[PDB]
Amino acid sequence: LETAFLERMNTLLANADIPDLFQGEEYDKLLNNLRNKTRSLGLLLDTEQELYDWFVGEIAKNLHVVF
Amino acid sequence: LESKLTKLSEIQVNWVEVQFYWLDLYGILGENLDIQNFLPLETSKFKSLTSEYKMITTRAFQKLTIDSLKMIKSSLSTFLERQRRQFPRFYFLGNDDLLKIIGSGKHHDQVSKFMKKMFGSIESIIFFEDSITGVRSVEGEVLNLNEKIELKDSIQAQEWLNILDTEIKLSVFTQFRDCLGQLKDGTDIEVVVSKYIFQAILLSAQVMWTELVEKCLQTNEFSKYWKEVDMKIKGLLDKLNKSSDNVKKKIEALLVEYLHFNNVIGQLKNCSTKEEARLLWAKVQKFYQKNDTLDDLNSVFISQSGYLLQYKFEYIGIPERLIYTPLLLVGFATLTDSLHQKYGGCFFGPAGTGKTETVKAFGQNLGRVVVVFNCDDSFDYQVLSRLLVGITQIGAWGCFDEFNRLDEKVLSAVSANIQQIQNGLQVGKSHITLLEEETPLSPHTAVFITLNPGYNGRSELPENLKKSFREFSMKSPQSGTIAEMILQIMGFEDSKSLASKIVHFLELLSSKCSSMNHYHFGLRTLKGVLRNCSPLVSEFGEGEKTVVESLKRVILPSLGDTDELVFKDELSKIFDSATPLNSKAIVQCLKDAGQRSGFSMSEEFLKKCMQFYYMQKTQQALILVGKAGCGKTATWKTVIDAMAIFDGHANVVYVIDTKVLTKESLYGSMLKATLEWRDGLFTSILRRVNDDITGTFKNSRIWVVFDSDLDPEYVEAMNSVLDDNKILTLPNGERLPIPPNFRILFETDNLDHTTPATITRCGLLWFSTDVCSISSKIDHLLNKSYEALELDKLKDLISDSFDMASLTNIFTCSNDLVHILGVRTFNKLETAVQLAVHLISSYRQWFQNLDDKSLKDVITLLIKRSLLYALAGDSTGESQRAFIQTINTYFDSQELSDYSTIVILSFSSFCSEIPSVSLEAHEVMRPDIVIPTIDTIKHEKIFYDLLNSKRGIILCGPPGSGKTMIMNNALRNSSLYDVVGINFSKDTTTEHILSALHRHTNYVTTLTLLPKSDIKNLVLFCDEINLPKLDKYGSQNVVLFLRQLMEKQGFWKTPENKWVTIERIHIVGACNPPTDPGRIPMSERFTRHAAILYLGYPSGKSLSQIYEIYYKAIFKLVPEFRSYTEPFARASVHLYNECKARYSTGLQSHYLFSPREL
Amino acid sequence: ALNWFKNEFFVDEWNIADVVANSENNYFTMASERDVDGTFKLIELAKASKESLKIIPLGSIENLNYAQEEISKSKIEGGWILLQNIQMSLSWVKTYLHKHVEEHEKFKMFMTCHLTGDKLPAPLLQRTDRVVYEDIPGILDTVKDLWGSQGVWSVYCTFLLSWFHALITARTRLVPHGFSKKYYFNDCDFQFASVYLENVLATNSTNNIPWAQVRDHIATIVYGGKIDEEKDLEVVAKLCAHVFCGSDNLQIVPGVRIPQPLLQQSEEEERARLTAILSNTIEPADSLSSWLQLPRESILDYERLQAKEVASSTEQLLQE
Ligand SMILES: Nc1ncnc2c1ncn2[C@@H]1O[C@H](COP(=O)(O)OP(=O)(O)OP(=O)(O)O)[C@@H](O)[C@H]1O
Ligand SMILES: Nc1ncnc2c1ncn2[C@@H]1O[C@H](COP(=O)(O)OP(=O)(O)O)[C@@H](O)[C@H]1O
Ligand SMILES: Nc1ncnc2c1ncn2[C@@H]1O[C@H](COP(=O)(O)OP(=O)(O)O)[C@@H](O)[C@H]1O
Ligand SMILES: [Mg+2]
Repeated sequence: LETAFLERMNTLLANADIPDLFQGEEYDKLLNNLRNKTRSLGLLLDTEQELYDWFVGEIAKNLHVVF
Repeated sequence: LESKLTKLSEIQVNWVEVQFYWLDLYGILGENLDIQNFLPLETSKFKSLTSEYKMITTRAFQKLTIDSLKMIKSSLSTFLERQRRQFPRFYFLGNDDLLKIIGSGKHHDQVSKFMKKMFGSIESIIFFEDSITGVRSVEGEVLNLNEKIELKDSIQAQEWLNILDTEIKLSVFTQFRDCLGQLKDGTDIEVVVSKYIFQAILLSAQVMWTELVEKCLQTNEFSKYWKEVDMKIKGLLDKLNKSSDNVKKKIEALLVEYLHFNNVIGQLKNCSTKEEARLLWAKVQKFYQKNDTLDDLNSVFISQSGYLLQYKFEYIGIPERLIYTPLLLVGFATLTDSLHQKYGGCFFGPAGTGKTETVKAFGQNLGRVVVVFNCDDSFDYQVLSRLLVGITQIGAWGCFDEFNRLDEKVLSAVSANIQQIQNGLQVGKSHITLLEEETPLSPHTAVFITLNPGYNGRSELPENLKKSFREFSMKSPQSGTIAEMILQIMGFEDSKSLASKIVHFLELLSSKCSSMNHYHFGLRTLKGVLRNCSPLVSEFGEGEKTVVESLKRVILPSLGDTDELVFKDELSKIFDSATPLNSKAIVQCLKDAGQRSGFSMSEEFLKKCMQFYYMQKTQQALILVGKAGCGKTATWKTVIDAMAIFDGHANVVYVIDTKVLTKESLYGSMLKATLEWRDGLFTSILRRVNDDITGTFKNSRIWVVFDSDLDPEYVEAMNSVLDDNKILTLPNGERLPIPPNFRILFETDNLDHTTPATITRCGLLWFSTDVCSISSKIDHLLNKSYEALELDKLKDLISDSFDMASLTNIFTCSNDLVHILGVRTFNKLETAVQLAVHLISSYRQWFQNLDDKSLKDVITLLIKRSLLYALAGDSTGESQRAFIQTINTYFDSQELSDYSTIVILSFSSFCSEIPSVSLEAHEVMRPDIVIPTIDTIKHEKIFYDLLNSKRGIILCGPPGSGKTMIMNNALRNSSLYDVVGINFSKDTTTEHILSALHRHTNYVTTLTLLPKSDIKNLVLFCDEINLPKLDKYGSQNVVLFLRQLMEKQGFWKTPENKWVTIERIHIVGACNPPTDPGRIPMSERFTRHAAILYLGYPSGKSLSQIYEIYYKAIFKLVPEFRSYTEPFARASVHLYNECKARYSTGLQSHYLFSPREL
Repeated sequence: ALNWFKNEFFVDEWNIADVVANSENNYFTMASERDVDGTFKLIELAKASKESLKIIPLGSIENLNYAQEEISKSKIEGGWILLQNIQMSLSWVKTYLHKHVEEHEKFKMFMTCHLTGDKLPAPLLQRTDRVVYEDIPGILDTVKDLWGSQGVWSVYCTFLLSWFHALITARTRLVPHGFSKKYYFNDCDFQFASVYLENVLATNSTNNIPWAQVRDHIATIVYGGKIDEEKDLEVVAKLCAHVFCGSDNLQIVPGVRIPQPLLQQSEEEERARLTAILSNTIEPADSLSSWLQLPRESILDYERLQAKEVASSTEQLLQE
C-alpha cells in the first residue's frame, strides 16, 4: 500500500529477520521462546548471540518469498 | 568511583524532582483545606500519593512513586483549566508553572518569576511586611502602587492577582493625572521626567501637545510654539548626558516623542492654506481627553482620521520607541480604521520592513502590551483556537507574526473562529463559544497578522479569511529619517549629513556589488550598525570614525572576496578616512588559545576570529557559512576558549543538528492522547537555562550551535526568538524569554534554500576560502596525533620524516587525476596523517633494533603508502599506477611500486603472499569463501589497516565488485570486530539504525552506548548510503546522522532529550558511484570525515582464474572431467562479458549484471 | 461585437438569485477564480429570503464533526447550511458527502470550490447544480448592482463611491496598462469607504465637506492598502481626484453629468433623481477606453487578443 511495506520487505530480504518487531518486551519474549525451543529440540546454547544466529539460520533456511 | 558519583548525582536529581512534584501536589491539595471536594477520586489518589511520599521520606531518612505522580498529573487537567478560567492571564503559563503558582499559597514569591511570562513587562514585585508596595518593569524602573495591597494566608493567587491588575491601572492613571496637573501648572518637563513613571510623562506630553496644537490651529501662527518645542528639545538633549541609566532611557523616549512633535509642527508651519494644515492635523495621531466621564480608566481617548479608540491604561514600562516615519503614521491610521469596525489590521510586504515593531508601537501608543506569537507548521486548529480563546478572555491584543506559515487547512478552519470573534466584538456579545465551551468575551481584544508573501514554503490566505482583515503594504521603509533621528538622539555633532551619507552608502553597496542571494542591506542592517555604533562612542567618540568602524564591523564579515575591495573603495570614496583599534588583549587571548589548541594563527584565521568577536560583541545570533571544511567549528571553538580566558566567564556549548531531529522532537509536541505538552530539545535547553535551579547559569555564557543546513521550516520557527522580541512562543501558549547571555550560532555550507527573513535577522560571517595553510594543517594533525598517544625521539624522527616542500607540489599536481565522490584535497589529509601515525605507532615495537637508514627508508615507504591510498585511494587502476609513479618521482628513499608492502621487517610484495587454497567440493555453498588474488589481499589489508586506525571507511564501486565481500574477508579472520548488517532504501530513518543496534548495544550511564561485548569492537556497516532520498529542501537525514555519529561521536536522544556518547562503534559504509541512475549525490560534509576507496571490476583474466579454481572445486565431484575445468571457466567469463556488453541498462531498467550472476 | 450575439438573440439572463429560486435541486456548488469569493452574495441572498445560514469552513476534523452534526440537524428540521473551501477536505467530501448526497422543503446546501483548485469528484459535481461567480464586465451594470445593493449628502456620497468602485474595478482587469499587477477590489473595501464617508459626514455638520480628507483617506488607507507599486498608488490617487473632486459641476463620464444636492430635498426624491440620471446614461461601444481616460492602443490590443482567443475557440468547436 505504501513504501513502508516495501521498506519492511527490503529489511526482511536483505538480512534474514526484522530487528524492528523484536524490541524490548517482544525481544525478551522471543529470547525466552527461542531458549525453550532450543532446549526442547536438544542443543546446548545459552549465549544470546548463538541463539539469535540459530534463529537467523532457521529463518533463512525455512522461509521463501515470492514477489 | 566516577560511575558511583554519577549514579548518586542522578539519584539526587530524581529526588529533587520528586520533592518538587510532591511540593506542588501538597500545595494544591495536601495543605489547603476545602479543596478536596472538587474531585473526590483525585482526592483519594492524592491521599494515597501522600502516604507513598511519607513512606518514601521515612525510608530515605532511615521510580514507582514518580510513575504514580505522572499518572495523577493527568487527573489535574480540568482543575488547571478551571483555574485558568479564574484568571485569564494564566493561559501564557505552562502546566508545571501553573502548579507552582497555585501551590505557593503562602510564599507569595513564586509569582515574581512568572510575572514576566504573564504580563510581559514586569519581572519582579517589591514586597514589604507581607504586602505589595512596588512593581518593577523589565528596564528596572520601579512603579509605586497607589495603595498598598494587603496579603492574607487564606487568599490564593487569582484574587490578589486581580486586585493587583486593577491597582496597576489605577496607579498609572493617578500618576498620569498628577503629571498632567503639573504640566497644566506650567512647569518644565525636565523636573517632571525625574518624578513619575514614563507612561505618565509620555501621555501627558502628548495631551498637552495636541491641546496646544489645536489652540494654535484655531489661529494661524506657529513660530512661537515651534520655537518653544525646539528649545525644549535642546534642553532635554543637554539634560541627557548628566543622569542615571534609567533616566537616560526615559529621556531618550521623551526625545523621540518631542522630535516627532517638532516634525509635525514643522510640517504644519510650512503650510500655506488652512485646508492642507487641517489635513495634516487630522492624519496625525491625537490624544484627546474626556472631561465629563465620571469613570477614571476611560477618561482618555485617542482620535485619528475621525475615529476613536480607548486607552487601556495598562503598564508598558519603558520600551524602545520607534522613530515616527510617515509610513508609520499611515500604518497607524489603517490600524485605527481596521479597529473602528473591530476587524483585524493586516501588514504585509518584504521582510525586514518594520511590521511587528509597527504593531508593537501602536499597542504601546494605545497603552497595552501586545503579545506576539510565531505561527508554525505544528500549529493545528486546536492550539490556534486555544490561543484565540486565551486572548479573548484576557482582552490583550494578539499579533500572529508570520501568519503565512500555517497550513492552508488550518487557515481555512480558523476562519469561522475569526469571524465569530469579530462579530462578537461588533455586536457586543457577552459570551462566545470556542472548543465547544462558552467563554466570556472581553470588549477590548483585537487581532493582527503580519504575513510575508512571495517566499517558498508559505501557503496563501483563503479569501474567506482575508476578507476578514485589512491588508496594508510596507514595501519601502523610510530608512533615512530613522537614521537621522537616531544619530541626533545619540548626540552626534552632525546628524543629517551623516544619515544621508550612511543611507546613500548602503544603497551604493547594495547596487554595486556581486548580486548573490545572501545580500540584504535593508532596515535590519541599518539598525544593527546603529546598535553597534552606540557603544563605540566610549573608545572613539561621536563623529565619522565611529560610524565607519561600525559599518566595517557589521558589513565586512558578510561579504565575499572582491566585494570586500568594492566596500573598501566605496567607504574610502564616500567618507573621509578610516585611528584603528589596538585590540591587543583580545588578539593575545586568541593567540594563546590557538597555541593551546594547536591551531596556526594565520592572517586569514586571525582576521576571521577578530571579525567574529567584534560581531558577537553586540549581535546575539550569528550564521557561519562557507565551503565544506573551511574551519568554522575551529573558529568558533577557539574564540569561545579565548573568551573564557579573557573574561573569566565559564562557557558551555550545546551542539544540535537541526535536520537529524523532527520538529516535534526539537521544539516539542503536544500529545493529543491526553492533551498534555511534551518539551522538545531546544525548548528543554531554554527551560533549563531560564529556570536556573542550580544557580550556576547566572554568570556563564550559553551557546547553542546549529550544525546543519538552514531549513526554512526548521529555522523560521525562531523568527520571534532571533529578532528584537527575543521570546520563544510554544504552541501551548508558553512564552519563554531569551536571556541576554543566550547566544545562537549557525553552521552550514549553502544558503540557496534559506530565506531573507532568517538572513537579515542574524549576523553573517562568510568564509571566502580556507583559513589555514596545508603545511600548518599537517602540523596541527601531527600535534593532535602525538597528543592522542623513546617516545620523544620517535616523535622527533617522524616529524623529521615529512618533507612538505615536495608534499605541496604533489598536492597541487594531484588535481589532474580523476576522482569519484568529489572532495577537495584539503579534506583528505586526515586519513593520510592518521594512517601514517597509526602505522608508525604499531611498528615502533620493532623499531628499537635497526639502523637509522633502514628506519628512515621504512618510514618513508609507509608515508608513501599512506599518501597514495589517501590522495588517490578512490581512483581506478591506471590512475593508481600513475599516482604511485608520481610519488616515487617526487621523493634515495625506498622505492614503492604498485605492490610494495612491508613483511612481518623488509620489503616484499604479494607474489609470495598468495596462499594456496584446498577448496573442497562442498564448500562452494558457503558465501564467505574467498579466493585470494593480488587486488583482493591488497584491498583486504588496507581495509583492515584503515579500520584499525579508528576512522570511517566508505567503499565505492560498481555493484557486485566485492565491497562487502572483502570487508567480510577482512573482519572474519579478526577476533576483535563484529559486523552488523544494515541495508538502506528509498525511505530509511534514524530510528531504523537505532533499532538495528538495540540488540547489539547496551545503554550505560556515566549516557554511553557501549557494545554488548566488553572486548570486541562493533563495526556499523551501513550498506547503500546513497539510497536514502532527499527531502523537499536538499538535505538527507541518514547521511547527516552518520556525519554526527562520526565527527561529534554522539547523538541526541529524541524521547528523553539527553546526549549520548559513543565509545567503541566504528562506521563503515558502501555506496555505488553517483553517476549510476537511481543514485543521488552526497554532501562533502560527510565524505570529509571518511576515507573513500574504489573497488572496481576485476580483469577478465582474474575472473577466469578465480572461476577455474571454482570449476576445479566443482569438478572434484566427477573425476573424469578434470581436464575440462578451464574451457568452462573461459566460456562462463566470455558469456558474462558479452551479456554485459550487449544487454545494457538503456534497454531495460533491470539489466544490471554482476559477478554475482557468475 | 462579441456581446452583440448575447444582446441580440438572447433576451434573458440569470443571476445567482434566479438560479437558487428556479431549481428543484436542494444542493448548489459555487465557484470563483483565485483571490475572489462570493460568500457575501449568499449572505445577502439568505438575508433577503429570511433564512439562517451556517458558515462551516472545512479543513479540520473538529469542523468536519460540527458540519456533520449541523447537516443532520438541518436535514431534520430545516434551514440552510454553507460549506466553505471543500477542496481542503478532499477525503471527507469524497466519502461521506458523496454517500450523503447520492442517498425538508426549506433545506439548501451551498459549497464553494476554486476553479484553479483540485478536481472535485465527478458524481458529486454532476449531482449538484453549478454556479460560477465573477466580476461583472459591464461598468454601468456594476454601478446598477452597487446602487441596488444599498441627509441627501450621504446618498450622494454613496452614489459617487459606487461609481468610483465600478470604475476602478473596470480598470483593474487591464493587466499591462491599467496597473502594474493584477489587483482585485472586493466588497469589503467598498464597505469600509462607505463607513468612513458616513463617519465624516456625521461629524462635519458645518456642510463644508472636506473633500481632500475623503480623497486622501480613500486613495491611501482604504483602497490603497493592497497597493504595492508607487505607480498604482499615483494612478489610484489621480482617478480619486477625478471622481471625488467635490465640485458643483462634476463630469465622471464624458457623457454623464451629476447635479449637486440641494439644501431642501429629502432622501427619497434624491435617490429617484440619481436613479433617473443613471438610467438615462447609455454605455458607448468604446466605454473601456473613453470612460477610464486611457490611450486607445492598449484597449484595442486587449480586446483584439480576447476576441481572437474566443473566435479561435469557437472555430475549433464548430467544426464537429
Ligand atoms: N588555523 C588552523 N590551524 C590548524 N588546523 C586548522 C586551522 N583552521 C582549521 N583547521 C583544520 O580544519 C579542519 C576542518 O575545520 P572544522 O573542523 O572547523 O570544519 P567544519 O567547519 O566543522 O566543517 P564542515 O562545515 O565541512 O562540517 C579541522 O580538522 C582543523 O584541524
Ligand atoms: N521606527 C522604526 N520603523 C521601522 N522599523 C524599525 C523602527 N525601529 C526599528 N525598526 C526595525 O524593524 C524591524 C522589524 O522587523 P519586522 O519586519 O517587523 O519582522 P517580521 O517581518 O518578522 O515581523 C526590527 O528589527 C527593528 O530593528
Ligand atoms: N577472490 C575474489 N576475487 C574477485 N571477485 C570475487 C572473489 N571472491 C568472490 N568474488 C565475487 O564478488 C562477488 C561478491 O560481491 P558483493 O561484495 O556481494 O557485491 P556488493 O559489495 O555490491 O554487495 C561474488 O559474487 C563473487 O563472484
Ligand atoms: Mg516579526
